[PDB]
Amino acid sequence: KFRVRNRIKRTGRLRLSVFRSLKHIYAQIIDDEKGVTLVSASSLALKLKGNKTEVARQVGRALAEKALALGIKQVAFDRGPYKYHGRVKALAEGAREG
Amino acid sequence: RMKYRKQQRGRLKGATKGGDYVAFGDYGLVALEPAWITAQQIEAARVAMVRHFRRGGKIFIRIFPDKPYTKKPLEVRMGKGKGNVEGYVAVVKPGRVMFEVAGVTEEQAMEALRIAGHKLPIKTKIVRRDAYDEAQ
Amino acid sequence: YRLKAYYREGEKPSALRRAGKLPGVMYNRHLNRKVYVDLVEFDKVFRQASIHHVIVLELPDGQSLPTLVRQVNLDKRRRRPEHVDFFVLSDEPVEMYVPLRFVGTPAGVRAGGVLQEIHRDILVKVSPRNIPEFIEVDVSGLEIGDSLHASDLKLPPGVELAVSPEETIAAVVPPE
RNA sequence: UGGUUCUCCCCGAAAUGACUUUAGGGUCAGCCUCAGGCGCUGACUGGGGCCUGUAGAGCACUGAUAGGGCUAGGGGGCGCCUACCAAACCCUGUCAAACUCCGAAGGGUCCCAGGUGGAGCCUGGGAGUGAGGGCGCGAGCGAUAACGUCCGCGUCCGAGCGCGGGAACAACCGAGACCGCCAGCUAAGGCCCCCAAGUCUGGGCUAAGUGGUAAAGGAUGUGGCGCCGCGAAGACAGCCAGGAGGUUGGCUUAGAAGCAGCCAUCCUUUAAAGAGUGCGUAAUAGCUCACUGGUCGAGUGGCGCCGCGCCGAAAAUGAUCGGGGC
RNA sequence: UUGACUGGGGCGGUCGCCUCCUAAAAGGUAACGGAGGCGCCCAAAGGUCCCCUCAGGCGGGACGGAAAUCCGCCGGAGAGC
RNA sequence: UCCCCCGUGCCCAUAGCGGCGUGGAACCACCCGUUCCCAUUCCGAACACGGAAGUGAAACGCGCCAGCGCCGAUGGUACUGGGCGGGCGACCGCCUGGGAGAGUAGGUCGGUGCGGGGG
Repeated sequence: KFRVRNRIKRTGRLRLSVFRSLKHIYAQIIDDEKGVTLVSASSLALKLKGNKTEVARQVGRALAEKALALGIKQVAFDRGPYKYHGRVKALAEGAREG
Repeated sequence: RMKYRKQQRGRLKGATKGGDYVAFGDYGLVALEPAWITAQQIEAARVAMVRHFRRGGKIFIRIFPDKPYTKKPLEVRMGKGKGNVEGYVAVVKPGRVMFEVAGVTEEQAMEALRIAGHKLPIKTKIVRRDAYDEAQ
Repeated sequence: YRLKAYYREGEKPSALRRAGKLPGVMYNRHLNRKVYVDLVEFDKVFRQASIHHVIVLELPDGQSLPTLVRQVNLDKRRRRPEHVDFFVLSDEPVEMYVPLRFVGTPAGVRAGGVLQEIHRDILVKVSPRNIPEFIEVDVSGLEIGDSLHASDLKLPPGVELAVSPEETIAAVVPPE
């Protein structure tokens, strides 16, 4: 089993919980200490193309505008099994860096 | 016959554990006063027990020494006693059932235990059964 | 058997105890009440009745409840009951211990050796309408050797043994 | 080490911690007193919020444990087999300062309140103390010895050897003495006399002078309650009479043929039923009911808790509960 | 000059620090009371990022104990530190 | 509104183990491949990328079951702040507040916010 929880090591509020399926990637901005979610940007549960990586971006841009819209910026990335690689949000806007 | 030992005297308060119930056997020997019973005593009783009815039934000794009884050599003061020397003992709080017999007549059984009591440094009482259990 | 069970109001358990009563309690998934009887009473009944046979209490107001004693407490110094919980029976299949009887005389006399009632009475799941008085033990062909346990009993109908099965229920051993 | 001189008033300790060639000495802290300053924050109490790991209790880990079961292995002839000799493992029972699945009362602290007290807090002047002791409760050491010894919480003595009680008596009971009174109420403990106040009024127990302070263990010592017999199937005590037949079955019989000792516990048969509890020797041979009629016509045998008492109980100058005497 | 403690002193033991217990559920707490350590060690045994999860028990496997190394289940911690 | 499912948090075993049928349209997974990114002390097993043919057998989701596990009263006691008697003592007992642990009855194969995709 993977006890990953690479997260849990999230203390500076605002979590960009991702989630790669086997076709669609979902990202989600969440507030801890007070369990609730705000910004969201799925893969095909949205629409756009059929190419993972390619999509993985236009799917992140999504969070950008969407988020910035309601006054969001500085945050920390996320997703544990994640393995910072292919899946990506390498995009402007959010000051989550990376 | 084990563990790290030469322990603290400690004391015997109320006999909140002085009062079980015949577990096996048929008749029994329950204690009335609290005390430390030297193994020397147990045997000295048990023996006379069996010995009272040569080639008889079964004897059950629920009490069991494990507490080390220390003692000084006949001098003054300087660290705990040589300890043990004489040996170990078991702690009996008024009510505990020490010995219990079975497989024999009450005339034989009852009279058997009576003797034991003389060996023990306490005051005893003899019991039958039919009492406690967990049935319905 | 039976015996008055006067409703316990709820005041000074000792007062009773000392006075003459004997605090108790009756209950099941439905009922739960404070009761009290009388030493001489309860004794005279239990001493022989115990908790193997059914007990029916006569509540001051008509009531006639079928019960059994699930547990009684003792005042260590000089065995004397302190409390009693009564199981108000009904119809649902219930658990309970039933007595056993060892008849005959298994080899063990030439040189001696006596048995050892390893489980006087056992619990077996059964429906109230049927509640065996005592069960039989056809053991008498075993010496200092082994012993019987579990499913070695002619457990009648509705007597699905409620144990392991494996509980050594008897054994014969050497003398002194 | 000893000594240290007039008077009154107010408050009043300490005998602990740390470090000390320190240990009957000393430095700082703690407790005392004085001056000034701050003013409800004091002790204690109520209601909330957490902290805790004891008493109990409990085996879930660490160990210990009696019995049975089951079972690697290991002795013994040796394949089968055989007593837990015996691993783990499952029950039944348990034990533990340095074990805990659990866990009180209680204790600690913060907040809000009550609380004007020889309460508090801040600064400064002066100290003494640093030799404690008893009692109660909780633990070590001891021997569940010591007016023993160490700690912990409290208290009293210390400094209240001032007052009442306890015969007397630092610390047990009562109670904190500015002073005066030939006034009253009460504490403790007392009310037969010494000796103030009932030979007070019911209801019971005890006959030892218990009371007037000793144990295991003993006895139909007394008084009050209980359960088992079982009594026209009318013995419970005198008492009559049989004192049954195969019983005289077992190693040892030299002798068990109860009246040697280890194996029995059947039968015949009725007065009834001794599979013999009893005086013996060589067994055996005899004795009494442990069974039954006649009268006799009634409470009798068997266990068990409770109150009081009795035996157990021997020391040294003359004895006694403080005395007398009950 | 030739120490102190010490149920008299001498002899004996001890003298600082760490950890359990005693210790009475906050701290703290004695005794020549019970029971063990320390007077060092790591240049990786330290940083950070990224991965992995033990010990046992049960089968199955050439040499192969009763754990050498493999494969398969079970095993929340009894290993490790 | 009420269903289904993919992410997530919270309560922290009454959601656990083990059984018993079900779900593939969606989702999810397993699958299809190893050219590229990047991979395993050797293995694309795991990480990873590219694809979607086939499957619900694994795994996960959802239900039912009590045999194991976990929970678990009420009563009643043990012990106990505080106060207090008896006895020479060892110890026993009452008053006033608190009050387990075991064991019984019994309960349980979850509960619940947030955001999404589908009828």
